Amino acid sequence: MTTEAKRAAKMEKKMKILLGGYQSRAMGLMKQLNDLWDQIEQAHLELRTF
Amino acid sequence: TDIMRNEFERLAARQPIELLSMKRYELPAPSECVNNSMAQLEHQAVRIENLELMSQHGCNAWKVYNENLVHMIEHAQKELQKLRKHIQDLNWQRKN
Amino acid sequence: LICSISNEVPEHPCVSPVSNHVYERRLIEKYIAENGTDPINNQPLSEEQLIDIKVAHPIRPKPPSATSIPAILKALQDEWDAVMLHSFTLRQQLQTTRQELSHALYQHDAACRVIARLTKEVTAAREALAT
Amino acid sequence: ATSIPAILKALQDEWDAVMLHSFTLRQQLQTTRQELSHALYQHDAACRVIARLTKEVTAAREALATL
Amino acid sequence: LICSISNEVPEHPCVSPVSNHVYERRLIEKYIAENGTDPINNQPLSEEQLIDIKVAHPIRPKPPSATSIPAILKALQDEWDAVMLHSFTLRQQLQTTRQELSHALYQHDAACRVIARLTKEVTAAREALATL
Amino acid sequence: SATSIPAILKALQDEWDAVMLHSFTLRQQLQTTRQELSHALYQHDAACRVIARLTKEVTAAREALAT
Repeated sequence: MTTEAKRAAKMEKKMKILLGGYQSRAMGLMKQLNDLWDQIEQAHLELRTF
Repeated sequence: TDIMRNEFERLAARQPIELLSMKRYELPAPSECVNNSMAQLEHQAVRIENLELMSQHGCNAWKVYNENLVHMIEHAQKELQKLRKHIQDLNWQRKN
Repeated sequence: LICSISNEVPEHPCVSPVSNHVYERRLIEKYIAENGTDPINNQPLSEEQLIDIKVAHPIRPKPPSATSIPAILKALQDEWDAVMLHSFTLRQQLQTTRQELSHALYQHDAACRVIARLTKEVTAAREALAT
Repeated sequence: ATSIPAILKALQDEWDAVMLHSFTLRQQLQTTRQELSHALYQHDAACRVIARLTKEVTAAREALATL
Repeated sequence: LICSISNEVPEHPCVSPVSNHVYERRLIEKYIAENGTDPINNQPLSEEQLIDIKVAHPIRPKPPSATSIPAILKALQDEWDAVMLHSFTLRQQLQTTRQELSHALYQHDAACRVIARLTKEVTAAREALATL
Repeated sequence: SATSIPAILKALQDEWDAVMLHSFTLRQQLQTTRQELSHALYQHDAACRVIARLTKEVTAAREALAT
């Protein structure tokens, strides 16, 4: 628990510093994709309307 | 049209109550605990192993997902345009 | 890039040859066994008819602050909360669409009767000017 | 029965239905919205027929009345 | 993300329905006009057989993340499938230690009978010789 | 079983909680069986040094008996 979790916290905080930035980067992209998928349907719906 | 899964899922949503998970590992107490201790050591080892594995995957992959997510996004907005162009044409036709 | 059933980002996408649409293998395999036809186009489709596709693989960065503990407790709890409160709210949205459908068709047919009533009114008023 | 690996297999099998159900529920959701949209548009379109019709009917009255 | 024929980032991806692989429309179109075939598997393919990449339909998706329920379930497979190999490292190493312990305790049990006889014989030789 | 689903959450919690200790208990036993094996190897090699001095006391005795 001491040896491993100290390594884990070091591995985590080293990853977190590099990857919390890349998480934020990823999250935004995901959100954008989701939004787009939402506009896609309204345009398909309106296409089939018109 | 599903098995037991649908009965407990619809009951969980109707009642507005999520099933309780293992609220045990985080708290614990010093001075049965020989087992609980040996659980923690193995879990910590796995975390280091997983952390190395996770870091190892995150360390090079950390951004690989982002590269893929940008290819996935642009494809949707190309469709948005293709739909935009048809409908506009239709409207113009009607107007004329 | 997504699956056309669940709204996933598939791990093993497979395309059907009757209707060009990518599904995640597990979800399309389940549909064919339930009723052997394509979900979107309702065309005859079997498990052998499917064609697996290849891509550069999808990567998710597991959070740095992760462990068996949050993944068992906090993350899995949020996933079955988010599934529960969404579909319940989605069932609420489907119920109102059918109610707001009935207010649409009634108000429509109400307008049809006004037009039919005014079509007899106008032309006879114009006819009276002719007479 | 109370092991472990098949519990995850069972968790997959019940989810497999969850996805199949959500698909058929969404199809009817959007397919009904097309009828809703086409109706509301055509309703207010057919509503403008009346506005036009009413004013012409009205013009026929004062014309004939004053004549 | 890539086109398999050229190696570029394709600006108009169209997936074929004979060899499942994302090709760039302008590149694959010329490959079909050369000969009606799929470049990878050399199976027959026409331009109508090729299909552009699309938004699924009406179900909204979200990007592939650690939260997502299916990605979380495939994660717990990795956890257990790795921990199952961790058990083999200790089951296999236990079968060497107990096998060396079995031969060690047998050599101990075969030897200590000879220590008991030499402690008898060397003291018996001292008991015999000292009396004379 | 028909089993309530919120309970199946706590089962999977308990089963991972159990397997974590069933993996832990099997590793500390491997370390102590190797540790107690190493204590036997010291006694094994220490005993065969003690036989060499006991053989000398027998060899010294066989010389004195001859005289």
